[PDB]
Amino acid sequence: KTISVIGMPMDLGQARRGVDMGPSAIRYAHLIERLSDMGYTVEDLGDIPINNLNSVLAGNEKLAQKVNKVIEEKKFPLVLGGDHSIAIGTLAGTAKHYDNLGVIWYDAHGDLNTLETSPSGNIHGMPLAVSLGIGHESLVNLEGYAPKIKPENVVIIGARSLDEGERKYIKESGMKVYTMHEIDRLGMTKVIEETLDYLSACDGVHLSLDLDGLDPNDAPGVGTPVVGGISYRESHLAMEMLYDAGIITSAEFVEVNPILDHKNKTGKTAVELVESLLGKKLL
Ligand SMILES: [Mn+2]
Ligand SMILES: [Mn+2]
Repeated sequence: KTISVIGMPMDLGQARRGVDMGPSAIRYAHLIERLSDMGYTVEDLGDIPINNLNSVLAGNEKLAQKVNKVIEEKKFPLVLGGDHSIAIGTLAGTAKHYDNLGVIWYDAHGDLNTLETSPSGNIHGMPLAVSLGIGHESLVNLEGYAPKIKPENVVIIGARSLDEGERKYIKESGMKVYTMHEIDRLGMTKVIEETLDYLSACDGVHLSLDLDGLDPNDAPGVGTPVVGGISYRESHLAMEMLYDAGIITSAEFVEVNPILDHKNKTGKTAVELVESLLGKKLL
């Protein structure tokens, strides 16, 4: 598989400055050369330019176009970007190519909000509710079809800041979510194995990884850290098991904010996880 990297320096889905530099902070940390050293022929398609609502719309519209074309040549889009609102454009570009796309949402949050239920209106807390598809029309109907995905095809892994209307929708919708409780109880191995089997009926699986899914001690450079998260090791285990399964057909790594990071510790971790996702082995 030929890795197509697509930078999305999007910060307009959130109020904190700096997450638009995530792509550069990951590129630095040697994403390309590490993937080339692994045997992949990787093409870096650069960053999508950005100039709330409309700029979120236009930018995601352009992101969806590139991801769509990438999959058209059957290459594997690796987005990497700014705030999680870019998943709207990413999933809009991949879902149409799969009769039954699965989604692994690696995140401390559910991002299942809506501008009415949102206490901030920050769209990086809506991309999964959008896309499912409940939310602002122009957002839900991105790329002219909706919903992009089915709640029964989503598995959230890492939830620990999910209060209020999000929880109600989870149980009413039938999403499978592994909160920190299930990870602590069953261990990450079982969680992934149950995730794989659960998603075994999908034509493809998109990995949407929010770096704040990891504990802030391991991923401090995020805009909305939440204590008691997934460890660096557990995260590598999950990536390694996902690779061995061969189910992941697209991936995005979001919310890296160098302005809140410690010497690009979070950007480095992001590259390290991509390596494991794309087949890097200790032995
Ligand atoms: Mn998120
Ligand atoms: Mn999050």
